[PDB]
Amino acid sequence: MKEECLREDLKFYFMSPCEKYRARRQIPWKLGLQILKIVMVTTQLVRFGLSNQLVVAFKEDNTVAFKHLFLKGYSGTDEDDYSCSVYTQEDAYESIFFAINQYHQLKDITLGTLGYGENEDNRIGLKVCKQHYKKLNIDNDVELDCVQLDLQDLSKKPPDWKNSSFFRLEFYRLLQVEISFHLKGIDLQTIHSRELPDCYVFQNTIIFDNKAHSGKIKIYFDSDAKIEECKDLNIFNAQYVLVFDAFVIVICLASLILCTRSIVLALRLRKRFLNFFLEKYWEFINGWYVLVIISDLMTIIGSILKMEIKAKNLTNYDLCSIFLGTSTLLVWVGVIRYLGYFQAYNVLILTMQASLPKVLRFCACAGMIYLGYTFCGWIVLGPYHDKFENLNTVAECLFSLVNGDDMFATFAQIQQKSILVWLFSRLYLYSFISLFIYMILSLFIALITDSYDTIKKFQQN
Amino acid sequence: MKEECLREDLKFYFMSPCEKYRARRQIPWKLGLQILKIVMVTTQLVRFGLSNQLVVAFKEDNTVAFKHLFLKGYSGTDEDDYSCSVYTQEDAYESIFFAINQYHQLKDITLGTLGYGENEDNRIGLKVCKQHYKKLNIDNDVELDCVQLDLQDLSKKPPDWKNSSFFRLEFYRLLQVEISFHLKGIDLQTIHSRELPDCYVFQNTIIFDNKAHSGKIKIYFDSDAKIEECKDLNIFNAQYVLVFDAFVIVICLASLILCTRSIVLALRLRKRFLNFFLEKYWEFINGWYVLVIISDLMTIIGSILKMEIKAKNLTNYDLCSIFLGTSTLLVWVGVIRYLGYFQAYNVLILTMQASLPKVLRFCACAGMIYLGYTFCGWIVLGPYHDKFENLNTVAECLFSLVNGDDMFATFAQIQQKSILVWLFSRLYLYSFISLFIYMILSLFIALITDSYDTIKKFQQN
Amino acid sequence: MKEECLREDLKFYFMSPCEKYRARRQIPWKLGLQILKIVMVTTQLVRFGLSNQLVVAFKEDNTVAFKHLFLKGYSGTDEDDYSCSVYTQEDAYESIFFAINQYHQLKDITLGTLGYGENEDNRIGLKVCKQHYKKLNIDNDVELDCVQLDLQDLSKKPPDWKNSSFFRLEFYRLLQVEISFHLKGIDLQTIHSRELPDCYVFQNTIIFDNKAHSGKIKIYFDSDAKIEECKDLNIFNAQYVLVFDAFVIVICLASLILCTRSIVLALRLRKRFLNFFLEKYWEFINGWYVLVIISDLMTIIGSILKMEIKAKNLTNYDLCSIFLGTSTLLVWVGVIRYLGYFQAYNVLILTMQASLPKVLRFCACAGMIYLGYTFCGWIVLGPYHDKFENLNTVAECLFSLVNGDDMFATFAQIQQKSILVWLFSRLYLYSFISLFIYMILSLFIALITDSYDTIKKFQQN
Amino acid sequence: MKEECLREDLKFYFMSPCEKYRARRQIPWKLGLQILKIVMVTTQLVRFGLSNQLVVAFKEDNTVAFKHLFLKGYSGTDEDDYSCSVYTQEDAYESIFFAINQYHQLKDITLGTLGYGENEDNRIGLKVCKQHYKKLNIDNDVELDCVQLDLQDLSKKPPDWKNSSFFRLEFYRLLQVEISFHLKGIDLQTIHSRELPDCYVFQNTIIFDNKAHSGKIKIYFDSDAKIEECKDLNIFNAQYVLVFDAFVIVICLASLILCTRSIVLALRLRKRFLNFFLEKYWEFINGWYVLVIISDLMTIIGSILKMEIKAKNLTNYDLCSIFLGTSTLLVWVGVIRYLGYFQAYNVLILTMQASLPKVLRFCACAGMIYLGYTFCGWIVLGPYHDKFENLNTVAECLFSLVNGDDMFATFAQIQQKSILVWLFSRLYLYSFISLFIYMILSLFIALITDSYDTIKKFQQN
Repeated sequence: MKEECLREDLKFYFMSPCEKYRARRQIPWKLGLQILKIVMVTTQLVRFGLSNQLVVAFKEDNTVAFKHLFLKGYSGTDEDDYSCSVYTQEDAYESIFFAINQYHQLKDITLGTLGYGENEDNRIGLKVCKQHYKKLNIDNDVELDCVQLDLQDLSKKPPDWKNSSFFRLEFYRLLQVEISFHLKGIDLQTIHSRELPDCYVFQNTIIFDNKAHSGKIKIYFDSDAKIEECKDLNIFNAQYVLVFDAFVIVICLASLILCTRSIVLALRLRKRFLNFFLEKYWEFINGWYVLVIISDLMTIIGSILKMEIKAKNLTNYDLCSIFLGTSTLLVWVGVIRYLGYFQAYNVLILTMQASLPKVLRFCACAGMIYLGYTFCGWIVLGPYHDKFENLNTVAECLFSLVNGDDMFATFAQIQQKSILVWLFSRLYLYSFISLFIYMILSLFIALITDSYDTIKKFQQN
Repeated sequence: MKEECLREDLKFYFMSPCEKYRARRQIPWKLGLQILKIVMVTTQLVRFGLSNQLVVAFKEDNTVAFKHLFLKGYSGTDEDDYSCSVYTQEDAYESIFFAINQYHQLKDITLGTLGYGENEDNRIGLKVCKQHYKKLNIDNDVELDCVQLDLQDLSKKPPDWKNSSFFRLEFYRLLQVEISFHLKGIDLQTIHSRELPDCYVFQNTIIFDNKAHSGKIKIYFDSDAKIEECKDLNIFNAQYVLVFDAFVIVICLASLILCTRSIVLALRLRKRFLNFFLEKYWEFINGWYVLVIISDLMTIIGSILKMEIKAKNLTNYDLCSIFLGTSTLLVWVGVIRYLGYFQAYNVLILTMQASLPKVLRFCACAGMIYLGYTFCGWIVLGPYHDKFENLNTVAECLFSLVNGDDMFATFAQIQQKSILVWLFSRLYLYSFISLFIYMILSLFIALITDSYDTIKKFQQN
Repeated sequence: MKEECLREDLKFYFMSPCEKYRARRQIPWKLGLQILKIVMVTTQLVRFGLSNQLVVAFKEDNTVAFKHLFLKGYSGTDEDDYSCSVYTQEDAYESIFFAINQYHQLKDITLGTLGYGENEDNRIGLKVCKQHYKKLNIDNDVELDCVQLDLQDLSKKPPDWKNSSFFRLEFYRLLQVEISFHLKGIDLQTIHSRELPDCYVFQNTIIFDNKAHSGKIKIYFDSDAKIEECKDLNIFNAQYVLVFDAFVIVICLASLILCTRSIVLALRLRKRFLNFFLEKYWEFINGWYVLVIISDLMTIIGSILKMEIKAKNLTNYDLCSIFLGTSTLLVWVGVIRYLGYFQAYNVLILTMQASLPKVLRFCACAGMIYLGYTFCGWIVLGPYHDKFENLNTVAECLFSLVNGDDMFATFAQIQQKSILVWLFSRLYLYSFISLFIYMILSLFIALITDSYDTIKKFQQN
Repeated sequence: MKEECLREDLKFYFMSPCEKYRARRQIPWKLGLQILKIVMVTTQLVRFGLSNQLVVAFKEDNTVAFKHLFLKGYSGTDEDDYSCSVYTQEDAYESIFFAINQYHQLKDITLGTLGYGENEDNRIGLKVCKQHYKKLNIDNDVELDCVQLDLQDLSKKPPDWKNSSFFRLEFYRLLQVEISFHLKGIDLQTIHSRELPDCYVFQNTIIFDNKAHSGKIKIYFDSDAKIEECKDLNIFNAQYVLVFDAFVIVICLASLILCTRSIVLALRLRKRFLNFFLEKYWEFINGWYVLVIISDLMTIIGSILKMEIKAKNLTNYDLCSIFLGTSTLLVWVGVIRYLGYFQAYNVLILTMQASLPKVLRFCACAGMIYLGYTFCGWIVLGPYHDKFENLNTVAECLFSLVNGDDMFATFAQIQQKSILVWLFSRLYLYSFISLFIYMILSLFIALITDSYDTIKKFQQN
C-alpha cells in the first residue's frame, strides 16, 4: 500500500490547517506562532515609532529655534533646501555679523536649556572659514582662510573682529563662508518620568554659498545632533526594550526553521509523486512561505539594527525603520494565506495569478509610450514647468495625470510668453491624457476584469 | 378554512401599502405619519442649525477680536493648535507685558460692548501664574507662584508690577505662564428684534507654554463663553420652540409604538406559517422598521437634549447635533422603503443585499494589505512626510490615494536629502497605488456589477 | 390611391434631409439657415464677449486702484466679501481719517485720468454718515447724523473737521460709518482708435460696519460705475452692431416660422395615419424642433436686450449674456440632429433615451440618501468645517466627494479638539464615500452601459 | 513556378524578423540599427537637456537677482506677467529713482561678477525714454522724449538729473517709461573645469506701463542675455558634441534609406499579388515605417538645429528641443513594432485599430456639446471666474472637470453677489459634470472595451 501512503500524504498536503487537525490530529504551530508574530511585530513597530517620534520632534524643534536665533530675517519657512538668501553685499555682511553677534549673546536670547559646547580642540569659540579663488586674474585653486573667534574676543566691549581684514569678503572671487559652532542641550521633557534626562550636542554650520556666482548667496543651516552623556546635571528600561526585541527574534527564528522545514519537505513530496507518475502513466512550491522567510529575515535584521541603535545611542533609524516597516507589511500580507483556503476569500489572489501574465505583457507596450512621453516632456516643458523639471518629476506628474490629478494646474502652469512651447504643451498634454487614460486604462481594467470573470466561472463549474 | 385565513393574511402581509388599502380598506397611518416625521424633523434640524450658527458666529468673532487685542504681533491666522510663538527671552517678555497692558487699557481699545467681569473671588483684576521646576540642580517638583494684579495696581501711573520679582522668569526652569481674566459682553445684534439681548461672560486664558524646552514658547489663547443674565441693561419664543420639540417627540413616540406593533405581529405571523409548513410538508423580519425605531429613539433623545440645552442656557450642541443629524439622515434613508415595493425602484437595495456577502469577504483580504501599508508608511515616511505623521493620517492619505487624490503632492512632498528613504517612498507609493487602485478597485466594482447583473436577470425571468 | 399618398408621405417624413432632396427634389432651407444661425450666433457671442470683457476690465482695475488709494493698509486681496477689517478704536479712526485725507489729495495721488465728480446736489465734496443706537441705556431707534465735507473745508490749512464733534464715534452704540463721494474717469485706452473716448462716473462708498458688535469693524468698498457723456474733452460703429443684431433676429425669426410649420404639419400627418390605422386594423413629435424654437426665442430676447443695453449705455450684461450663451449652447447641441439620421452617429442619443427612465428611477433612491447626508453634515460638521458651513456648500462638497475631489483636505480639515465630532466626521465621511462612490456609481454606470448594450444589439439585429 | 515564387515571397513578407532569419538567413539591420537609434537619440537628448538646463539656470538666477537689485520693494515673486505695480504718483517716482540710483551703485550692491556693459553707441550709461500723448486737450500722436544718463552725470555728488524737466511725468498723458542698460557677466561656475568661462551680456529693460490708464502702473522687467566673447579675462569639447551629432545623423539617414526601400518594395509586392488575384479569381502599407521616416526626419532636423545653435552660440532651444523630444517619443513608440508580431503583445494596437472608427464617430457628437458648453461658460462665467476667463482656459477647465479635477474649487470660486449668475453657474456645472462624465465617459470606455472584446474573441477563434 505504498500508493495508499503516497495518496494519503498528498491528501494531507492540500487540506486546510483546520482539516490537518482532523486528518492527523496535530497542533498547528505555524498558525499560532504566526499570530504571535503579527501581534509582537506590530507592538514593536508602534513602540519604536513613538520613541523615535519623540527624538525627531526634539531635534527638529531645536533646529527651528536655531534658525530663528541665528538667521537674520528668517520668515519661519525654508525658501528651498536652503533657508535664506541675500542679493546685496550689505545684506550678506549683515547676515554674517548677525549670526556671530547672536552666538555671542546666546545666554540672553535662548528660551531653552542651551549652553556653549566645545570643538575637537576643546575650546569655547566660533570658527569662520571663507573660500576664495586665488588671484579678472583669478586661478582655479581655492584659497581657504579660517579664523577662530573665542568668546573672550567676541566679548571685548570695543570689538575688534568686525574691523579685521578677514571679513573684507571680495565677492567676485568668493565661493562660500562657513560659521561653525557647538551647543549643548538638555531634554527636560523627559525628567517628568524619574530618570537622568538626555543630553544633546549640536554641530551647527551656517554656509553662505555662492558657488553659482549668479548674484544670490544661498544660506544653509544644518544642525547635527548627537546624544552625549550628562556630565553636569543633578536631578535631585533599556533592559526591557532589549528583551522584547530578543523575544521577537526568537519567534521569528522559530518561524524560519518551521517554514524552511516545510519547503524542504514539500520538495521531497513532489519527488515521490513525480517518480510514481512516470511509473504508472508548482502546486508543491508555496510562495507564501517564501514571503514568510523574507519577513522573518527582515524582522531579525531590523531588531538587531534597533538593538545596536539603542546600545550605542544612535539617532538615525532610516534603515531600521525600513526593515521593521517592510517586515510588518509582509506579516499583515501573509495573514491572507490563512484565509486563502476558504472557498470565497481567495478571489483576489486567484485573479492576481490569472492577470499577472497578461498585465505584464500589456505594461510593456504602455511602458514604451510612457518613457517616450517622459523624455519628450522633460526636454520640452522642463525649462518652463516645475512638474517637468527632472525626469523623475516628469514620471510622477505623468503617473498622477493618468490617475487624473492636478490636470488644470498642469495645463495652466505653462506661460504663453513662448507660443511654440505653449502650443506644444497643449498638444502633448491632451494626447497623453486622452490616449493613456482612456485607451490604456480601459484595456488594463478590462484585462483584470476578464481574468476575474474566468476565475469565477471555474469556481462555478 | 383556517388555511384560507392564513394564506389570505400572508397575501396581506406582502402587498404594497397602496394595495393594503384595497385588500382591507384601511388608512395607512405609518405612511402619513412618516411623511409628517420627515417634514417636522427637517424643520427642527434647520431651525436648530440656524440658531446655533448665530451663537457660534458671535463666540468665534469675539475670540478672534480677543486674539488681536491681546496677542502681540498676531497675524490673524493660528500657526497651529497654538496661536503664536516666540523664540527669544525678550519676545516672551514683550508678549506677556503686552497682554497685561492691553488688559489694562481695554475700555479704549475694544470696538465692542465689552467690560470687566469678575472672578470667583468677585474682584476685577488679572491673575498671572508661573510654573517652575524647583531648584542644573533642578527637582521634579513644580513650584506654582501666582499673583493677582487688580486694575488699581495696573492703573498706577508709575507702575510697579513690571519691576516686581514675579516677572523675572528663569527660562531654563520654566514650564508655562498663565494669564487669566474675565470679560463681559452683550450681543447687540439681537436687539433689532424687540427683546432683552444675550449677555455673555468670557473666561480668557493665555498660556505661554514651553513644556518641550526646545527653544520655542507656544502661546495658546482659549476663550470659554457662557450666557449669563443681563444684570445691568435697559433696552428702553422659548415657549414656541419647546412645544414644537414636544410635537416632534409625540410624532416619533407614536411611530415607535406602531412600528414595534408590526415587528411583534410579524413574528406571530411567521410562527403561524412555520407551524403549518411542518404540518403539511427573514421575509418576516423587516430591517427597515428596525431603522425606523432607531431613528425615533435618536430623535427623541436629540429633542430632549435640545430642550435641556435651551432650558438651562447651554452653548455646546455637539451631542444634540449628532443625534438630530443622524436621525434626519435615517429618516430620509427610510423614505426609500416607500419606493421599494415599486417594480423598478429597488435595484439599489437588491444589489446591496446581493453584494454584501461578497463585498465583505473581499474587504477582508484588502484590509490586511491596507493595514500593512499603513503601518509601513507610518514607520518609514512618518518622520519625513506630513501626510504620514500619525496612523490615522496615514489611513486617510491611503484612502484618498485609492480614490486618486493629491497623488503628485504626496509624491513630491518627500525631500531627497535621504536617498534611502526617498527610494523607499517611491517604491512604496507606486506599489500601493498600482496594486490597490487597479487590481482591488477593479475586483470590487466587478463584484458589485455582477451582483447587479444577477439581480436584473431574476427580475427579467 | 389615397393609401398610396398617405404611405408615400409617411416615407417622406422619416428620410434624411439629403434623401428628401431625392424623393421630392426640394431645397433644405432648414439646414442652410441653421448653419447660418450657428455661424452668426457664435460671431455675435464672441464679439459681445470681447467688448464686455474690455468694459469689465476697466471697471475692475479702477476699483482695485480705488481700494489701494482709500483703504489704509490694503494688502491687495480682499479678506472676504469685505475688503479690510480693524479691531482697535484707534485703527478705525486712522482708517476713516486716511480715507478722508486721501480724498482731499486725489489730484496728487492718482495715476490716472481721474477727477472730482458731483453729487445730486451738484457740489464737489464728501459725505460722512454715522448710525448710532439712541441713548447700557440704549434704544432700538437708530439715529442718523450726516455731514458734508466740501473740498474748501478739507483744504483749510489748519483743518477743523478732525476736531469736530461728529468724529467722536462712541463704538458701543455704533452700527456703521459711511463715506460717499463721486469721481469722474476717462477711458484713454480707446482713443488709439479715432473716437471720442468713454467717460465714466464712479459712485464710491466706504462702509465701516460693526452690525455684529463682536469687536471687528468690517470695511466694505463698493464702486458703482456708469458711462456718462464727455462734457469736457477735446481729442484734437453702434450702427454696425445694431444691424448685425437685426440680421441675427431675422435669421432666428425665420427659423421659428419654419420649425413651427413642421411641428403643426407633423401633427396633421399623425392624424391622417391614426385615422387610417383605426380603419384598416411620438415618432411624429420632434423634440429637436422644440429645442430649436427655444433657442430662437432666447436668441431674439438676448439680441433685443443687447440692443437695449447699447442704446442706453448700460454696463450690466448678466441677463443678456445668459440668454446669448444658452442660445449658443442649444444651437451647437441642435447641430447633432443633422448627424442623428446617420447610421453610426446616433448611439449617444439612443442610449440617453433608453437610460433616462431607469436613470431617473435610480436617482430617486440615491437622492434621499444624498439629502439625508447633506442635512447631517451641515448640522454636525457645519460649525467645524468650511466645506460644510452652508447647505449648498455641503451639497457641492458631497458631489465633489462622489467625484473623488479634495478627499484628503476634507478629512484633514476637521480639528481633533472635539473628539466626538472628530469621530463622527470620520464615520460620516467613510460611510458616504464608500456607499455612494462604490455602490451607487457602479449601479449608475452599469445601468447606462446596459442601456447602451441594448441599443447596440437592436442595431445589429 | 511563378506562383510558387509569389506565394513564397508573400510568406516571407509577413513573418517575424526572427523568422525572416530562418526563411532566408539574412541579418536584420533594421532592428539592430533601430536599437542603435534608440540608445544614441536618448543619449543625445539627455546630454542636450543637461547642458541647456545649466544655461537656463544661470540666466534665470541672474534675472531674479536683477529684479531684486532694481525693482523697489520686490517681494520675490511676480504678481503677474509683470513684476511690480504702483498706484500712487509718488510710488512711481520712488521706483524710477530707485532703479536709476541702484544702477549708479551697481559695483557696491551686486553679489556677482557683474560689470557695466556698452550700448550700440559704445558708451557706459543709462537711457530713460518716456512716451506721452501730445497736448483734456490731448492728441492721438505719441511724443517720445529720451535722455542718456552717463555714469559721470549720475556720479556727480550734487546730482542734477533728479531735478531736470525730463522727470516731471504728467501722468494723465503718460503711456510708459523705459529704462534700458547693459550689463556684462561671467559664468564662474564653469571654471572648475579647466576652460575659458562663458561671458554674457544682459540687455535689461524696465517698463513702467500705464497703457490702460486705470490707476495702476505695471512694472515689467525683461533681461535678454546673449553669450559674447571674453575680451578681458585671464584664468591663469565642441568638436566632440559635433561628431556625436554627426553620428546620430548618419544612423538616422541610413534608417531613412532602409525604410524607404521597404515601403517602395512593399508596394511592388502588392502589385504582383493584385495582378494575380484578378487573373485566377493595406496589409502591404506599413504605417510603422511611415512613423520611422518622420522620426528620422525630425531627428536630422533637430541635430542640424542643435549643431547650428552651438556653432554660433545661441541660447534659444525651443524649436530644437521640440524636434529632439518628439523624435525620441516616436522612437520609443516605434519600439512597439518589434513586439507587435508577438502573439500576446499586440492587444493594445489591435484594440486601437478596432476602436478608432467608433471612437472618432462618438467624439463628433460629444465635441458639439463640449463646444457649446465652452462658449456658454466663457460668455457667462468669464467675468466672474478665473477658470473661465479665456476660451482655451474654459476648454482646459471643462476637460479637467470631465476628468474630475478641482470640482469643489470650481463650484466655490463663484461669488454669490450676483444671484442670477450664481444660479446659472450651479445649473451649468451640474449639467456638464453629470452629462459628460457619467453618460459620455461610460459610452466611450464601453466602446473601447467592446472593441477590445471583439479583438480577443478573434484571437481565441
